Amino acid sequence: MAPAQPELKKYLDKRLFVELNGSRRVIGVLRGYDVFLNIVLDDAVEERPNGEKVKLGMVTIRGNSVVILEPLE
Amino acid sequence: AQKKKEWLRMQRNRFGEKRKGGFVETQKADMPPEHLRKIVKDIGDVSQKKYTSDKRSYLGALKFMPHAVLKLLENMPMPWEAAREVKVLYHVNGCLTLVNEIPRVIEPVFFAQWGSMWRTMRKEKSDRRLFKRMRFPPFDDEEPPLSWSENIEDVEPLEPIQMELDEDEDAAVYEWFYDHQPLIDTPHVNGPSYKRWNLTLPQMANLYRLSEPLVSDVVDPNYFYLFELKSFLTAKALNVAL
Amino acid sequence: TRYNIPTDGVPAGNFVLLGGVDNSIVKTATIVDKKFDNGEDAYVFKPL
Amino acid sequence: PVYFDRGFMTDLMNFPEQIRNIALAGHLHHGKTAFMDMLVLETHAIQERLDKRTGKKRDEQLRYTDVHVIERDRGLSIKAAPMSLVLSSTKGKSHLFNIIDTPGHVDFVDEVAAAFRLVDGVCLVVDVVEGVQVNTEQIIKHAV
Amino acid sequence: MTSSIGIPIKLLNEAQGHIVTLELTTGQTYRGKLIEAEDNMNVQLKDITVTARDGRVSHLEQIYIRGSHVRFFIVPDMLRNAPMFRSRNV
Amino acid sequence: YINWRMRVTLNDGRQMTGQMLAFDKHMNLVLADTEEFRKTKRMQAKPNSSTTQTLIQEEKRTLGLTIVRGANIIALSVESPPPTLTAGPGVARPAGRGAAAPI
Amino acid sequence: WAPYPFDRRSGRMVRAQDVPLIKHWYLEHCPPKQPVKVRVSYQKLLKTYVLNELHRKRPKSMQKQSLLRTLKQTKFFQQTTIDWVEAGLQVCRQGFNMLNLLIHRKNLTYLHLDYNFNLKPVKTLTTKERKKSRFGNAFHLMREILRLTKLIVDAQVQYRLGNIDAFQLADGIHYAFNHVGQLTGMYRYKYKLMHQIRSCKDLKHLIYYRFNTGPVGKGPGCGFWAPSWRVWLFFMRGIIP
Amino acid sequence: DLKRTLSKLGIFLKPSQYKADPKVLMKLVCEQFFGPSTAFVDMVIKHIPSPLEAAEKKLERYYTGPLDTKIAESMKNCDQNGPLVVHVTKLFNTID
Amino acid sequence: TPRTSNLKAPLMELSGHTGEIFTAKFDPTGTLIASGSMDRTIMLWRVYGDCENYGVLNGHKAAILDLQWSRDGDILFSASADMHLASWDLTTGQRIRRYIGHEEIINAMDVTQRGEELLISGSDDGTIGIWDPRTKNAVDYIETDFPITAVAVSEAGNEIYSGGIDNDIKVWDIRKKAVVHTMLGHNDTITTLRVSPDGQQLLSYAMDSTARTWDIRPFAPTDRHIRTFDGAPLGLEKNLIRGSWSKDGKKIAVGAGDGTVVIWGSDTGKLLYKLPGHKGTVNCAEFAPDGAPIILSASSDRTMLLGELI
RNA sequence: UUGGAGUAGGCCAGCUCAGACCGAACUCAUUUCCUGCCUUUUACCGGAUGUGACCGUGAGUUGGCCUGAAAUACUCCCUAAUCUUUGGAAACUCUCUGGAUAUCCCAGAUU
Repeated sequence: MAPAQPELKKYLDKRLFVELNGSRRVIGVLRGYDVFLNIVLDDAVEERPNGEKVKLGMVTIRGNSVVILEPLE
Repeated sequence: AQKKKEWLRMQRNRFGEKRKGGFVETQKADMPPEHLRKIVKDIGDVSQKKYTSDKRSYLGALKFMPHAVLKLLENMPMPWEAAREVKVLYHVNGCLTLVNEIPRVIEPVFFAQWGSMWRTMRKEKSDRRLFKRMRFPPFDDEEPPLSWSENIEDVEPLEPIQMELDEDEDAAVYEWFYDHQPLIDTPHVNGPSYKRWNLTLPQMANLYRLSEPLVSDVVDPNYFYLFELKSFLTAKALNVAL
Repeated sequence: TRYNIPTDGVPAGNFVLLGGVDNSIVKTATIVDKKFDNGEDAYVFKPL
Repeated sequence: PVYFDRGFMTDLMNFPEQIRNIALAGHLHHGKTAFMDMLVLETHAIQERLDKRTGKKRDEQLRYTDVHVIERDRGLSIKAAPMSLVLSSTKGKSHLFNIIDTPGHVDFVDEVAAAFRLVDGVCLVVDVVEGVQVNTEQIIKHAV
Repeated sequence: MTSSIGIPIKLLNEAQGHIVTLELTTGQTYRGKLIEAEDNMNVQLKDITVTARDGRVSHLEQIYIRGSHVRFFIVPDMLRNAPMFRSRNV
Repeated sequence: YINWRMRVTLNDGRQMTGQMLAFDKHMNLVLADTEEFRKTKRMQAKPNSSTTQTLIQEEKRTLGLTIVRGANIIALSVESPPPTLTAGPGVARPAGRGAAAPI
Repeated sequence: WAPYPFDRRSGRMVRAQDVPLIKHWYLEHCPPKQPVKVRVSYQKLLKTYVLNELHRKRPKSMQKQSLLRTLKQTKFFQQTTIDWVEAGLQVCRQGFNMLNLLIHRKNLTYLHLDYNFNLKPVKTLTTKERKKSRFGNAFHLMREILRLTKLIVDAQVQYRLGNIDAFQLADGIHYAFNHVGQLTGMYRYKYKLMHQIRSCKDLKHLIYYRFNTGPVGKGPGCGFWAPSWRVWLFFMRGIIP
Repeated sequence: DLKRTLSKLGIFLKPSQYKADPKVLMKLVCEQFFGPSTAFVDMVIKHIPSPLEAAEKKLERYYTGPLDTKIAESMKNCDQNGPLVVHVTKLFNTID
Repeated sequence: TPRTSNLKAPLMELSGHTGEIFTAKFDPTGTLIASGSMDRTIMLWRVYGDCENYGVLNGHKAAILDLQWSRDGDILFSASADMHLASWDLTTGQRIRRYIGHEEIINAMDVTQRGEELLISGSDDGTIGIWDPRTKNAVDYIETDFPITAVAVSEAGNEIYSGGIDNDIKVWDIRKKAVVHTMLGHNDTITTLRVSPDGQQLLSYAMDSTARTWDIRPFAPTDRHIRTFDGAPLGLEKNLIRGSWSKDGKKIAVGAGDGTVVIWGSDTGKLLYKLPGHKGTVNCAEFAPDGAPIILSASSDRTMLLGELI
């Protein structure tokens, strides 16, 4: 049937760092998610392997694009 | 070729799955009722000299007569039955007739049938003017025993004690209530041996309603406080009486 | 209750049934080791 | 014979975070041992022996934790009876429950008090028709 | 019909609260106490001691991993004798 | 096919040998007593021989009870298979063979 | 909330005598405003129930071959299906001819056994005739058991001949089972039988005091003959060995 | 009708069991409808603490010794490798 | 020389069958005994020690007329006059399966002791069925025009020793489904064909009260008949007498219709023993396969006599 | 869903087990005592205590009977649109590290 939603209600509106493919990092605040793990976050900062943080604001990452997540608070 | 025929015949007549013991074995069957009728008619009271070979056995069956009395009185017809037929195991001299039956009933059906008897007999006793009780003993002492064939065989019996079942209210039991063994040819029992029953909710409700004069109205087990078996045994052991 | 399961060890924070020990308990008791590792004293629980 | 493994149960003694110690408590005849019978019949394989019963014992409540002859003859629990069981949550994770059935008669309530020294939780079984009676008030007052 | 989850997913779900080691498809294995599980094998861990195959040993707290990138998972030995493994013959 | 000692090959080339305990619809296999053997090719150069020999060194690590997702599972091969008389009415009595018989 | 067996929808058949139709009348408390005789009947029946429950036994029967099934295995017994009235007539004539052959074999032809099972000397007996004729408790107990059987069968035959109606038949059957001590001398050859006689009287009290209530008058009419019939069946069970 | 209704919800019974007594049929139907006692397990897990989360309260209420000793830490954390202490209150007579 | 063996008595009488015993066979390690009898039962005994009847196997609907053991001695092989074969398990005392496909009474059967597992059933419809002991269906069956009462498997596992009422031993080949050659010479119905343990001699007793030993070896003259032992007259019944060889192949033991089991010397033809002890005909006379002097004689006195040869 | 294993319903008879409750029902006999009534015995009174028989019961198994079904159907046990199956795949080079060490090559890592 319909897949179960991920348990991220406690992770809402919190500082989180998400590691995605290409060894990319995104530090932001969780704003919403979906059943297919489509995460929408605000005040996103993208970090490459060089260690440079680039602000993007409101960003969206697909479920397949998301690899690992870790709360920063 | 003769060798093959005789060998196959010998092998079948020794190892066939019908001769496991050397003979074809069957299940013991039922004789006509007229066989027993003729035997009992022929021997009469044993007063001819023809039956001198049958006298020792007959007097020896005296030993098993108590057991026949039990089976006969056990399988007696209930008031709602005009007549009943029983399987009997009889001796071929006519010496003993043991009723080969167990009066096996459904407890709700039996209980409701007898409750309806309670109602019917009370109504008739309130409706009859003068009740003539039958004389005891019914027949005078010096009268020969009644033969079945000349006196009872074709005689249509009278109406048994039955209650006027309502067709609409008692529609669950109307067509089978006063049968001898009710529901015997239905999917409500296992078979003709009549050993397990199942009844639907309308039938059980109807049988519960018909058994009102007998059935107990106690619902709470706390009704039997200090008036149960353990209390009576305690009072017996203590030499007191509740 | 209906039976007992005999085992070689019951760990901490559980329920246990001990046999061979009943001779001293009268209402409540606390059962400890003979000698502690540091040689410390022993204290009892509050009476029921 | 039970439906869990005794080796598994002994190994779940080894993890004292996933263990709950509770006491079933309530008024007289409010269903503590009936609840424990529900748990036992879910775990133990003794439906085969109970389905062979005939007569009036076919109607007898099992009462697994009534074992004193007083309890079998008077029909009420007089001793706090402990059991240990493996019970499954809705996530499929099995937990070791060390449960104590307590008497509900207002005289043996000291046994209840003894159980309330041992357990971490109190499951208060209350009848829905009779509601709260005097031993329910005593047990609630103590456990609070 | 009634949806039947796998026995291995049930063993993963029953492993919550005990320390397990999950190695992802990226060559990083984290060993820690599992704090949650899902039907899609998206597990969250709390102790999470991470070792990456390039040689990177570190510690992290409250790390969630989706079931897609997860390669292998090793659970405690006690769950080898779990009630799930008994063949129910009704 | 359960409870048979088998070796499964992962998508990364690592082999896992053990007793297959359970399998699911999506081929997510849970196996106990797992031993992960990796056959890594190493070019060992001898101090006397200029030709470096390429040897498939097998590194084995015991893991125990492991559950593997079916998306990374490739293939498996079986290694080794798995590892009420009532008493009748007969009696025995010593006896003798009786009188000798003529020929 | 009905009592057993009316809260069930499946079960096993029980024997017809193994249904006590009015046992809960005395297993429950007696109603108020009773005559003293009815109350002491309630107490006597309750005593019988308690004493049956106290002497419950566990004989472990395995070494028991049935008489009827073993007799069926011979060539001298065949099987058929006949009317119950025919079987009762046959049983009564069989027992009469058996006792008659016993009397005539002992050369006691100066005793007439009539068809209602009364043994009377046809003439004045000498001392030797009286001494040789005195029969035993086996003969006389069998003869009176046969007499009660004859009374029941003739009641049924009088119903089947049209001489009495069915209400008269049920009333007569209840009368015969409640008046065994008056219609037989069966108590003379087994005095413990009076227990059964007493039991029947007790049941009669209960039955009558719930039958003749309201518009129902007095005198004959009570055909509720099942419990007395049961009592005599259980007597026959015990008296067979 | 019972077979039709309970199959409409999705509860399946062997046809012999549909003709059972109302009390046992009721038990079987409710057993297959509600299922096991997992709800009670969830209720206990969510609302009743484990020995690790309640041992400190037990020591604070019913222990007469100081809380700074190593025996107090062993009782508090419920370690298996600590020295033995068992609080025995109940006494059950044997089979004889 | 009172007694030289391991039995606790020089003679033991195993009884407990309620009907005539037709066959009895030893476990190929000489330790377990199986006797099938016309009361449709296989009784399983120990031979060493107090010799209890440890097992009974029921499940045949008619008379049992053969049984062999497996390689190890764990699966029993029963032919029965309910037109059936059956493979039985002795770990549980239950039945593995039944083999179906014959239309008349089955008299013989043989298991291949080494090679590949085959059951070989001769049956009175005129058929020799080759069965695999894992599938109930017949792998093959060879058609004759006469009933078969005797059957033996070759050492090489492809030749079949049939003996019918047509008075001659026939050696068939399984692959070509045709007779290789017939050793004729008997006058009456063949009963037993048992190959020698080394594998070069064949014992054959027929209804003419003569037991002949024949050749098996591929190099042999036109007449392969070695010897015609005599001295065991056949009784009133036309039973299927089952003889056997010793372990060393030196002694020939055949039952007889007078209750006596007769042992000749297979080398020369000298009557070594004429052991009495039975009332009716002796159906199955067997040696111990281990090589001990233990002899067994199962006879239709409902009995078995387990004795010594000192 | 499959493989193999199987096989209908009713009735009849044998055998073995079952008392805990075989039996939601209920009789009789009896040993050793105590008591009642009694001129004596049988037949009794009514409690204990054991011990037998009888009227019945269930489950398992075996053989037969009756009616159908006919190699049937049924039953048994068992398991291409975001996270597992319709592949972001494939391919080779660069850089770094280790062995060799003047290189080629190879492992591992990265693009």
